[PDB]
Amino acid sequence: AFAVDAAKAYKDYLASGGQPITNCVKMLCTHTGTGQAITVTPEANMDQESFGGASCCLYCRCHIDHPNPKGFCDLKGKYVQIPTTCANDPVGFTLKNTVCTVCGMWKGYGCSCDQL
Amino acid sequence: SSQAWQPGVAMPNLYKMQRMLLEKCDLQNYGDSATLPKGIMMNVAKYTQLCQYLNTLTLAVPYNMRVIHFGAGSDKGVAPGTAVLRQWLPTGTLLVDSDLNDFVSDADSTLIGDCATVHTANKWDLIISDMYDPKTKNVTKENDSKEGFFTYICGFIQQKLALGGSVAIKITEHSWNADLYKLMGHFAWWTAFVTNVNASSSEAFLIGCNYLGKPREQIDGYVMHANYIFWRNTNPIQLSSYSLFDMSKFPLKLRGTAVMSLKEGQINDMILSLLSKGRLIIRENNRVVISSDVLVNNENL
Ligand SMILES: Nc1ncnc2c1ccn2[C@@H]1O[C@H](CO)[C@@H](O)[C@H]1O
Ligand SMILES: [Cl-]
Ligand SMILES: [Cl-]
Ligand SMILES: [Zn+2]
Ligand SMILES: [Zn+2]
Repeated sequence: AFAVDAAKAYKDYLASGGQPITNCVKMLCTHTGTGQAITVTPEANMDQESFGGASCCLYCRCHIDHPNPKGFCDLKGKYVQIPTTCANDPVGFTLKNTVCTVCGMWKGYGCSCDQL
Repeated sequence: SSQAWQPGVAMPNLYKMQRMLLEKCDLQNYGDSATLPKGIMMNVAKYTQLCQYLNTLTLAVPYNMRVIHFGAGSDKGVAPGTAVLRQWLPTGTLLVDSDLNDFVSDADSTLIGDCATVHTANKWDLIISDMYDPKTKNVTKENDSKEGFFTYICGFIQQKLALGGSVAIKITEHSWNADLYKLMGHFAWWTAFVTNVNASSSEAFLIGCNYLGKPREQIDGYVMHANYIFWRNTNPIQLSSYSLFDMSKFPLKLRGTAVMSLKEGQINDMILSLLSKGRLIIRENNRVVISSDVLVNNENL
């Protein structure tokens, strides 16, 4: 009945004023990409930075099990696009936000499915 | 200059042809630093420039490409170089990486342990190594050929590099091995490539381009390293990050290079000519299976 809730601990640490997880791996790219959230190669547009996925995954970085029942990782082996305004904390960003299953953009940072 | 807009500088052929004696490496630009783009790590920049240079060679790029990356962990527990290689390589390329120390990676599989514990059933199309022990940079003692992981790498190349495949192995003034240089003469072409971002360092990547499985050329590795240091000592390289800003042509072209299985008898001069041009890979196209040897001990009583 007991599970560590690392997502919550990080959210609360951030709210308490803790320094975000660092050493996320930022990639060089054109910044003319599709802007989709999680891609097989860097796809940052002009408003985004692209990062190596594993380095932005709370579970990968904390050496803990992934909440997937199969332990699978959405980020490892891919690239994650982070709004430049949130690039000081990619792990917090990926943890708090959600990818539109339709258009592949971050809900709230690219997804225009709910009326353009 | 010209050179500052390149990703780096390759050792000019004429320096390869010398018979220098080994001297101490004294770099004019030691202590200079390139101005990296905001938030970009040295490792990312360095691998980006290495890959930009590799784009200018005749690398074989088959379907179901197999790449292995040694020395891939950082002190911060991530794998920046692996991330650049996976960006560079065609999507779907099988990428395995390894380090003595634990790290989290975007590679398809990661083995933690001494490289000497690493075994693979299959052959590889490209081998990258950034393995380095900073305890070799002892300037007060003689600079002899080093063994350690270099001995592993030389065997790994001869046993597990596909014909037509390529390598890039990081060396420095003190981190080098004579047999590895000798093995460069078993490729159609070779060089020592210095990245412009890290040009203040005696680091280079020794690149073997298109493996032939036999000597094309007899290289004395003690002399060749002295040649490399002579070049470095007399050719200051301007630190530059210029090439990092143009990634438009970065991805490695998926050439669909042909792969054939062949027995050492059927490798004739026509096969060798195709190998030499980056037009052919020779190896099995079986499943990729790797492992790490684990030493078992019970410390109780
Ligand atoms: N014999 C070995 N087997 C595997 N990795 C090795 C060594 C020696 C050094 N390293 C790794 O190389 C990286 C660069 O210093 C460092 O990350 C360091 O751990
Ligand atoms: Cl010496
Ligand atoms: Cl020689
Ligand atoms: Zn993860
Ligand atoms: Zn959407």
